[PDB]
Amino acid sequence: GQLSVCDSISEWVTAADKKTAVDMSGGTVTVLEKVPVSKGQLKQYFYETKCNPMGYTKEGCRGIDKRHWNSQCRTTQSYVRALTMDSKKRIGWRFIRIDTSCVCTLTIK
Amino acid sequence: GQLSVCDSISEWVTAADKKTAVDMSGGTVTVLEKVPVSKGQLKQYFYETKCNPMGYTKEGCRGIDKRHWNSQCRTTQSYVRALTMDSKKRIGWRFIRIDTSCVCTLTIK
Amino acid sequence: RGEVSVCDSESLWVTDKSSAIDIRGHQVTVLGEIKTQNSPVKQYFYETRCKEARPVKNGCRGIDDKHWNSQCKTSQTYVRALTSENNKLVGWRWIRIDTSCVCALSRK
Amino acid sequence: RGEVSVCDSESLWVTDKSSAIDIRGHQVTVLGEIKTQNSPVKQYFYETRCKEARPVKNGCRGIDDKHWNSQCKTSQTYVRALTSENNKLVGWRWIRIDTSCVCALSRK
Repeated sequence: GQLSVCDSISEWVTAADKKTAVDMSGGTVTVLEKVPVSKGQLKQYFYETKCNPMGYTKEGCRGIDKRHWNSQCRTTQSYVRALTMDSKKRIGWRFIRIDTSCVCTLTIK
Repeated sequence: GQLSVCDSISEWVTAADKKTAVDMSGGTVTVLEKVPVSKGQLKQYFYETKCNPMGYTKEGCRGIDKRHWNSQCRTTQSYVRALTMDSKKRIGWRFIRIDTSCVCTLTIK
Repeated sequence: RGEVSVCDSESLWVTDKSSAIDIRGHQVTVLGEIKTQNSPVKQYFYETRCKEARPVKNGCRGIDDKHWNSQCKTSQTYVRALTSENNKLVGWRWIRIDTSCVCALSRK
Repeated sequence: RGEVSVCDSESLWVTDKSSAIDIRGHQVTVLGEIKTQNSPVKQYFYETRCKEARPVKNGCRGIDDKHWNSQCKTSQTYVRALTSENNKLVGWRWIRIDTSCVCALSRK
């Protein structure tokens, strides 16, 4: 089988654990806990992946030509739509950034 | 001309000054500051009337047969629809109580 | 159990309001529903007016008719409603709705 | 200005998604719009996949091919989307969308 170059962990995160987030514009936004749908309410939550802080890859990535390279695992983010409310208390669907991966970055030694 | 039996004062009150309110069910509800309409947002506010705390009628009502009666001006409330959010963080239109009058009450002396 | 009001009143949920006077003094149409948020939810008001203009028949109750003239008049408040005018300009306007029954005093 | 990634990638806004694999493993239809709240707002995703499976041609970049086999594979995450299945049961389901490009290591 295979093996990741960087160790990651995923987790379900509710808007309740989250609270605030940054939108595609730079603004801090509050993420609403429930969204009104046809029948009733829908608890708002997200699936997040990030570099495992206690994984083997905590100091450099796995399989790296240490001769020519320095390396490092880092959590990268992506844009997901969410019902949110801004600073001017406006409610609406916005793209907010959430962790979705752990990737490896190299710098020439 | 005429004259009120009880002295009242009206005022525009925004959801921002208000914050919370009680619905027709007994529950404490947070009143949202802006409501999403077609074009954009609508600042949410209310017109409230209450017994003027510094009116002449602060100890008993005006024109009362003091012989057989004790009297008193009191603020009474009414039900207005408002976009609100409850304790279980659900957003919706609910009837909340707001002051809309100052009426006179008598008790047999 | 000894309290009595200078004027009596009745509260009711008004479900078929189709006309009202706005804050400017115009006659506007009250729409029956608030469609947006795609429900759609009907538009109704909690009203309260006077049972009649005289509980006793000198005017309001508890008054000193020996030097006062009274009458119980319905008073109104303003509430925002979704309305239209001449079937155009659909929007939220402040309209007058009966909100309580109150005693009006006049000298002699 | 000396950083380099083991694998390169591209991000794009995907506006005409009509099919996807959900958390259960079924093929479901992604609807084009979220009608409710009566807007209606279109439904689009921010995607990011691999430019290709090999930036260098031993696999991914920076690897120790002297004892490792690599490949840059697009990895997915789950995002809730309004969907339907066999044109019924319209609702919010967790679907898999390309979210990043990642290096897969294999021994020798």
